Amino acid sequence: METYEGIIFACGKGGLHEDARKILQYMTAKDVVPSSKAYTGVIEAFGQAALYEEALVAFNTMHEVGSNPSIETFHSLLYSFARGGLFKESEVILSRLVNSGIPRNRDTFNATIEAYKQGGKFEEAVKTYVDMEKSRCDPDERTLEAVLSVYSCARLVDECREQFEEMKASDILPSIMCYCMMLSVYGKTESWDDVNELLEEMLSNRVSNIHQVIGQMIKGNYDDDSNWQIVEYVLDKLNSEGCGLGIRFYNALLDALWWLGQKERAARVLNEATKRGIFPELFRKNKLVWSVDVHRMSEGGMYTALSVWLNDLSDILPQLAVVVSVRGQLEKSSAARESPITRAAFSFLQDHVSSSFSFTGWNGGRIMCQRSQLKQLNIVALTNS
Amino acid sequence: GTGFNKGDILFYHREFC
Repeated sequence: METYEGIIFACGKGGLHEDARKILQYMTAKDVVPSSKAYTGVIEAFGQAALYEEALVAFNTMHEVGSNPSIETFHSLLYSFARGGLFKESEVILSRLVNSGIPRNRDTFNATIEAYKQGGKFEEAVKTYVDMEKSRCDPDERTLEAVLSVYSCARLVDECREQFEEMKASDILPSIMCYCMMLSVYGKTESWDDVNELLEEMLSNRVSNIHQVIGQMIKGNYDDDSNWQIVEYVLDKLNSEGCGLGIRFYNALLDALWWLGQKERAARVLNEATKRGIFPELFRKNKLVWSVDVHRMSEGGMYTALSVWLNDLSDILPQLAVVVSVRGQLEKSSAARESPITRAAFSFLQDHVSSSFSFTGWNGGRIMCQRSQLKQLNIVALTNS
Repeated sequence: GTGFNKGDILFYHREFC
C-alpha cells in the first residue's frame, strides 16, 4: 500500500497517466484493492492530461471497490475541471460537497474562481470572490493570483494596478505568473509606459532568479544559441512541481508575449512547453482528424497555438481540421458557441483564412474545416515587435 | 397415496452530467 500510493502520487504529480493506469492494473491483477488515496493519484494524473472521461471512470470505480473519495479527491477533480473551464462540472462537485458534509475550504474557492475565469464567466468569478470574504476564510497567495487573472483577462488596467500593488504591500514578492499578467493587461491596452516600468523591476530582481531570467528573455536579450541555455535552465528547475504549476506558468508567459508583440518568441516558448509534456492534448495529427485543443489555454496562448497550427497546416490530407475550444458538457448547448474562447478562435480564424473554418451543427465547441475545403486554403505572420 | 414417490455493476457507473 505504501509503495503503490507513493508511485501513483508521482504519476499524478507529473501527469504520467499511462504509468498510473499500469500500476492500477498491476494492483488489480494481484487481487489488491487500491486505497482511496491511490485512486486519487490516478484521478490527478488524468486531469493533468485533460482525460476527463478516464478520470471520472476512476472516480466511479472508487465507490465500486468501497474506497470512498476523501476531501483530496474532490480537489483533484476541481483543479482538473478548473483548468478546462468546466464550471458545469465544478458546480456538480460543489453541490455534492455541501451534501457530503464537507465545508468549503479555501482551495475549493480557488478552483471555483479559476473554473469560472477559464469558462468566460467573469461576473460569476468575482461574485465567488465577493461571497468568499463574507464567509470569512483566509485568501492565500494563489487566491490573489486567481482573482488577478480575472481582472487581467477582462482588460481592467486600474483594477489590476490596485490588486498588484497590494500583493507587494504585504511583502509577498509576487511570483512570475502575476508579473506576466501585468504585462498582458498593459500590453492589451498598448500602455507601453507601464510595460517598461515593470520590466525594469524584473531586470534587477536581486532576490528571485526566475524573474530576472524570464524578464530578460521577454525583451529578447537571451535569444542566442548559448544564451538560450540559461532560459532552459530555469524551465527545467520549474519542471519539478509537476504539470500543475507548469501549465499556469506557460499560460501567463505566452499571454504576456503575445500582447507585447513578441509573437515569434511565443512560438518558441510554446515549443519548449510541449517537449516537456505541457499541453499533451494540444495537437492530434492522424489520417482522420487534425485538431488543436485550446480549452485549457489563455487568449495569448490560444493565438500562439492557432498560429503555429495554421502554419503547419499549409505545409501539407485528413478528413477534418478542427479547433476544440469547449471540451465538456457545455458542448451540447448554445452557450458553448457563445463562449469567449469560441468567439475569439472563430474571430481569429475569420481574418486569417477568410471563411474556411465554420461552426459545427452537432457540437457547440468545435470549429471545423472539411477535407474538400482544406484544398481551397506562412498563413499567419510570426514576428517580434 | 400422498407419500408415493417422495410426495453490482451499473451502479456507481452513471453519467457524471
